[PDB]
Amino acid sequence: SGFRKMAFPSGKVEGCMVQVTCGTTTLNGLWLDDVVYCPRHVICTSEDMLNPNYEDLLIRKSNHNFLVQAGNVQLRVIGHSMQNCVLKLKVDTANPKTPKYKFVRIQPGQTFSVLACYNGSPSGVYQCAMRHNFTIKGSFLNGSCGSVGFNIDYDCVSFCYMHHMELPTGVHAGTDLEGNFYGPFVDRQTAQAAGTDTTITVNVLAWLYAAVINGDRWFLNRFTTTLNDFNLVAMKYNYEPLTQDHVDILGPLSAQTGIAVLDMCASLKELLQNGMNGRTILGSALLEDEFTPFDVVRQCSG
Amino acid sequence: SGFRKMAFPSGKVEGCMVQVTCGTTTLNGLWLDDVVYCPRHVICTSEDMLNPNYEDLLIRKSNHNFLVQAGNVQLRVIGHSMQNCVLKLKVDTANPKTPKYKFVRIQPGQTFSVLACYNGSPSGVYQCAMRHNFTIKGSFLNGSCGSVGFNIDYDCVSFCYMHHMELPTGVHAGTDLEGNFYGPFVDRQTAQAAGTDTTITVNVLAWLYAAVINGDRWFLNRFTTTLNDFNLVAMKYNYEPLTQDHVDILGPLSAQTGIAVLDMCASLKELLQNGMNGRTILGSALLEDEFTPFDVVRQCSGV
Ligand SMILES: *C(=N)[C@H](C[C@@H]1CCNC1=O)NC(=O)[C@@H]1[C@@H]2[C@H](CN1C(=O)[C@@H](NC(=O)C(F)(F)F)C(C)(C)C)C2(C)C
Ligand SMILES: *C(=N)[C@H](C[C@@H]1CCNC1=O)NC(=O)[C@@H]1[C@@H]2[C@H](CN1C(=O)[C@@H](NC(=O)C(F)(F)F)C(C)(C)C)C2(C)C
Repeated sequence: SGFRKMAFPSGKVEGCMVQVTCGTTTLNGLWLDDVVYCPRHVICTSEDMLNPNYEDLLIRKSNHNFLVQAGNVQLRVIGHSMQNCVLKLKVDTANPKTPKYKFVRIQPGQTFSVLACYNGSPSGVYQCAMRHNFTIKGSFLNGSCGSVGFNIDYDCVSFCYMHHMELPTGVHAGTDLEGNFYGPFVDRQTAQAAGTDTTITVNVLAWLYAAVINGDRWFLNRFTTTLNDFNLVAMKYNYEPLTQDHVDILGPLSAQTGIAVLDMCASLKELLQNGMNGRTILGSALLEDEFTPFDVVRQCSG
Repeated sequence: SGFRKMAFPSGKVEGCMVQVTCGTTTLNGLWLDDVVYCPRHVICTSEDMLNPNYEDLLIRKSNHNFLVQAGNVQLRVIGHSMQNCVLKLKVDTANPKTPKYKFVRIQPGQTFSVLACYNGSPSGVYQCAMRHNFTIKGSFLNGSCGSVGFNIDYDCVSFCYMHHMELPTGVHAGTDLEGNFYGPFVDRQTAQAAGTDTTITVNVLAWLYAAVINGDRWFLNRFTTTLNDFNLVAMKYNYEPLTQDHVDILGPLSAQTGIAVLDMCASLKELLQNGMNGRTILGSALLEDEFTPFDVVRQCSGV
């Protein structure tokens, strides 16, 4: 038993991390097959980042302007192209440690593991949930750009995030591996607003099932609710509306515990209106929305 | 910026995880050079675990009774020995992925990453802190025994923990890599009590420094207390007494923020005496003692 925020084993991703330097700017790159993917602001000087014209900046660069280092060995760049906010550097050597992979675009509420890197070297691994406003609460310092987010399904690494920036609220923003930002953000050093966040309801419910599986039951009772009436309470407390699709996704956890989804919704509705009154659920004094139903099934059944 | 509970990259350890089967019991082993380390209770049937005589149970096992698998490759067992609560199986092949390593015994308050494994396959990584009563709050299911805890210092993997059991309270217990349990626990299926816990004061202070480094300053106040006065408060709220050695270990964080340890102790004194009043620090509604000063320094620099 026990319930802990857990990251995927990072080994397969560690074998893909490289260092990319363009002039005075160094960041991380992801080496898959003969291509190194990295944030395009590697071509910027400090002043360029205030209002960069990336197409003009890239025209000024040639293959020899990109220093790519895999450990202590230099990889020769033989081609370069910009795709959205990502740079693709064709190298003359295919990564012998390339795992089976795919590039995916994730949705709000979904989680992924981040392998935080500096100078092409891995420093730590932690889990992130993509917020309703397309930001993540990570841990990223200077030089962390190009660090990636991923999920692993047995032997296949699904890359979903690449780190680009930190917003004025301390939250983090980035792109998918095709260079498209999650959210309304741009890679320019200018003040940018993230939308209002909303709590990921299906995830809070998933965590309440993880708590039940671990021995917590005080929030449980014979009360129930319609989907419509729970959604009125959800709007008041800034929670996402629960849909039949979300109820369906919670089915496996509901079957495992014998507690119907709308029965757990009645419990959640009560926790928001009445509060916890001095107690902790799974070591937390707050309701947590950073775990998906799949993250819960991963630790509470298999 | 941003402060997060973080595990070490696990690649080096993933390359050492194997599956160990003895009869109907399967768990994980750690393959270093030509030796596989695993919990000795792999030799037990479910009935044996209630009151095992490990010496007699092992005498009835031969090398052929142990099946060790690395991926889909059988590693032939050519020798077996028991050291405390660990079984050491000598195999016919040296692990070509053996990293540079040490076996260390950690103290309460110290942290490590656990690479949770099932059937010799790593499934997840998370950080654990060794509590004052020598237990950890982990996430371990059936077949997780043999999963290890470790710290990485650049290229060297310091293995400090091997998982063995879960206590009636839901907390977890295990041994160092020499098979000596942390705490008063024995590897027998019998109710065992963990000590009363005490909060790790120096870790709470390190986490308050992490909070200030990340813009969380509401709890900072204009007062500076003394070590003696802080210790009067700590003994009332079940916190460890702060020592000069602990103040010394906090030096780098105190220097990086320009906030003296006794200025931060006055913030902690006020948080304990007045409570957090429903307010949060680094997203938490509770004071956290799961981070060492080294974890805060390592993370806030980007080692
Ligand atoms: C990439 N290595 C860094 C990662 C940043 C550094 C501090 N924390 C992080 O996560 N990315 C940047 O420095 C990007 C980069 C220029 C500016 N920048 C920012 O993240 C800045 N933020 C913004 O300007 C904002 F708010 F719009 F997101 C900074 C003020 C430095 C935090 C570019 C090209 C966006
Ligand atoms: C090894 N794979 C498991 C890991 C356990 C399974 C559930 N969560 C865990 O951490 N270890 C065991 O099954 C050990 C093993 C016999 C019994 N045991 C326990 O963890 C039991 N606990 C105890 O008897 C206690 F309280 F003393 F710790 C159990 C009731 C199954 C949780 C031996 C040899 C200790």
